[PDB]
Amino acid sequence: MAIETILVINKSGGLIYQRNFTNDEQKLNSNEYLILASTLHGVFAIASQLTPKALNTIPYIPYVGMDDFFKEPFTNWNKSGLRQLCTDQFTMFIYQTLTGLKFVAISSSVMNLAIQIADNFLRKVYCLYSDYVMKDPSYSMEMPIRSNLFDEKVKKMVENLQ
Amino acid sequence: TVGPKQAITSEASTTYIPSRIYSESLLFKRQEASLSAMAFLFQEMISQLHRTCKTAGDFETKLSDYGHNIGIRLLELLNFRASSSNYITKMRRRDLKILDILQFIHGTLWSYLFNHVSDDLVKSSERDNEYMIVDNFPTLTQFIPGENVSCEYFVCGIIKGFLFNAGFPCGVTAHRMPQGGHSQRTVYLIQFDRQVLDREGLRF
Amino acid sequence: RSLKAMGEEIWKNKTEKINTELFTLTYGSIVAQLCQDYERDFNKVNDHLYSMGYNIGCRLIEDFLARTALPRCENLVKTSEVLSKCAFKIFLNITPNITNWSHNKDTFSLILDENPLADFVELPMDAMKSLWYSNILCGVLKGSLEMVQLDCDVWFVSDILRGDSQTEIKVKLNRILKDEIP
Amino acid sequence: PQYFAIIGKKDNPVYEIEFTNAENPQGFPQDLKELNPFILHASLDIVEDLQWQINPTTDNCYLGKVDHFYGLAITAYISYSGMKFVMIHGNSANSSVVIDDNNMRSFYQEVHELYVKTLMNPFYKITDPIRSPAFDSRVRTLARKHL
Amino acid sequence: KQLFVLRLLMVALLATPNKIAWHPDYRTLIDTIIELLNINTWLILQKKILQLCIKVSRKINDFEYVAKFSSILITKYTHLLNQSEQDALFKEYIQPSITNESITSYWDPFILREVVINRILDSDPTSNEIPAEFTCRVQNPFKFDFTINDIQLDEEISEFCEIDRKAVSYSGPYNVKAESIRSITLPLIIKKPTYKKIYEISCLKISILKLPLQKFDIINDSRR
Repeated sequence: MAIETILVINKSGGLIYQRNFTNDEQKLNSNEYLILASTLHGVFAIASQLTPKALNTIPYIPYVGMDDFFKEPFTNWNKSGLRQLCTDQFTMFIYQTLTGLKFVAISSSVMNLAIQIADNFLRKVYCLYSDYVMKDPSYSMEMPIRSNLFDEKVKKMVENLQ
Repeated sequence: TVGPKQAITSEASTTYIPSRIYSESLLFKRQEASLSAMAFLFQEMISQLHRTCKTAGDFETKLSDYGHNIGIRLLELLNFRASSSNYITKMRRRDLKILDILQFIHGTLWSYLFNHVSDDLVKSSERDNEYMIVDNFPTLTQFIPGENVSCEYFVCGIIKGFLFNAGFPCGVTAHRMPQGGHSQRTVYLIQFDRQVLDREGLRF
Repeated sequence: RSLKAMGEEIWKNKTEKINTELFTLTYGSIVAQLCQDYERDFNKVNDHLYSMGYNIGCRLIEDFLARTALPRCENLVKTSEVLSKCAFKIFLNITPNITNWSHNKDTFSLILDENPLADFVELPMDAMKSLWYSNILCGVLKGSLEMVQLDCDVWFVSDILRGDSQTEIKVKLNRILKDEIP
Repeated sequence: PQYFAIIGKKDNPVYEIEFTNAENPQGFPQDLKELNPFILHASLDIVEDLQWQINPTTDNCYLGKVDHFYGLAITAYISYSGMKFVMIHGNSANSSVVIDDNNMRSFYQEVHELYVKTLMNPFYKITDPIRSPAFDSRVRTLARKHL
Repeated sequence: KQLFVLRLLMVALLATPNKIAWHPDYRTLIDTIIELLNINTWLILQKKILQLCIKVSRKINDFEYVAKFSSILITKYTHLLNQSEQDALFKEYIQPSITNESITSYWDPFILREVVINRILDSDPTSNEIPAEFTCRVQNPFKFDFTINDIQLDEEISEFCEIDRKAVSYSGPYNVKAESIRSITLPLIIKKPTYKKIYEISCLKISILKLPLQKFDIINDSRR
């Protein structure tokens, strides 16, 4: 539910955006986030690869945020792929987009509906990524995010969540 | 082959009616489009001019020439549609002071380019021939980081193109004055020349 | 539920409207300057408008999918239905419809009754055989469709501004066999 | 017969036409080759004088006959962009123009409409001659119906 | 209006049956009527002023100004001087000038196109003795050239080259056509052996029924 660290990776490479914001502390960020983003990129392909012998995918609107961005239940573009990770200290919610681009929210809240509010929140930050980065002419393709405006567009969203 | 730069033809009035080829209604139907499409075309404009220009100054003049070629079109279209076609109509004021073409801009041009009317319009106390046209929120360029101002010249490239072709030559620059809750506020200031002012110095 | 119904619903939520006449005036100033600075060589400016439209569409598809969430078009007639009914209906205010398929269903023609990209435009006489005016959409109809891996090629046949009867664009796809692993 | 012109701001013509009554199959005897371009450029001075003033010798887009010179009534009109629509009136005798201001005004209004239709082309820039035959066809039908 | 009444003065002085001598009020009148329009916009009126100025400067009989305003009417060459009708009087006002002091360098340097300096040997037993550049041997070169005015009787005489080597020519007294591009025939370089070092040439010297003038360099580039 409660989101505490945001990560936006490339569709085919190391990550473009990372913020350890709202943790009032200093943690290391230099050059290990590229390695961990590349290993998420690998193990999404590994986690899709193995098939249990099975032989839906619909979200719901909880009015998350704050006129929202969408007023209807919607669909999903990762039928057979990694969706969350759950540990002692954190749960990581991931949501990829149909072009191949994935979004990662590391959440320090501990231990079904969380998937719904996570997919709703990460679709909203996909909407703000499309509306505030892809429109920018200075932003070249598949480069790190340099927009100062995207920062207080997402800080206010997270501090509107809690 | 009717009008060259070489001669003038002489053909009699009340002759036969000639063929009918192309015509169109001048009055606007109400058409709407998304903000995203015009924002995409706007960033493609700024991207190509970033690609094919060296430094900031001639980039700004090229963007102002881009705005100029809308403004010199847009003057006659808005005044002719504010006068009202084949329907019986007259001719507006065709205003000629400085203080009412800026009123015409702030009333009709910004409410024609955008859904909303322009916000404030004040003079300069410290000097004459300096006029402030200000909004609170630029809907052309809300999608770029705010520390660059040169991408804001296109709309004031309209305004110079609205003014020089209307008989008042001038020059515009734009700055960002972050006042209040609006982080981007985008003052456009209009520098006239002396040769217009003494003209209205001559007219009492 | 149906795309031809919910496109109007997206046309009344989170599409901030702007006047189409401004869009025509800035596109006309672009093609006028492109005509002027290339020394009236009109075959190059179709290529340059294609090179602008590719970079329009390859960033436009990630806004279109964000504003409306869709599954992948399982057959290319569904691609024709989304391009007819929501793609040009959300962004522009136009509803083109599809005709003139190939018999193996590889090619489709997008007949387009009126263009809101060129209202006031009359072409010059020397450009009347070698300039397709509204070229920019073709780059878009490569770019966006190249990012959903529908590796197609987009080209005109005829348009009303060149004196022909109608505007239509014929697009056919070559191969796909590529997509997100999930 | 009447000589009609539309003149740019840097004293250049974008349109020029001469149209006559069919009784005089040749029109303007000997004035057409020499006198009529020069008196139009002479009248551009006083139209440039009256464009900036407020109270004339209302609404400033139309104005009356601006001078009378060798029995020729010279009538002007000023567009919004600064284009000037000077058109003279010839006859063997003196000519009355003020009685046709019920009709002439309407003529200048829809040829202003035609000029706005010309200007909205993004390919057509200013200081270009209006090299279109469709424009000729409309302005001579308007010359016929507003005689 | 001052332009119109000075035109009226000049056309009233044109139509007199008398004769009048030179006087410098005519001089200051001619300079203020030429400078009155911004000549050195509308072009038909500029033609209709200086087409009267050339007649008045003929009637005064001061040939320096009919030469000068003929070489100002060369600016309006490619339009609004019709197909050898007004160019006929543009000839008969410039032929007594070219048989007098008007020795200026034929109105434009845009005459010479890109000439080709090939040579055509006929023996396979001799080919390129050595240890872009041309590697000349014998044969002869070729030139081609044009003028653009509607007049006839552009007459080239004695076309030869620059301060380059002993490349010479023979005779060129023939005509060249009015609108077209008449290829001038064989100039026949009679070249002399010199040193291997290369240095390109700008152009060559052509007289137009005068002394041989300056370069008249090649179009769009130096075209080395």
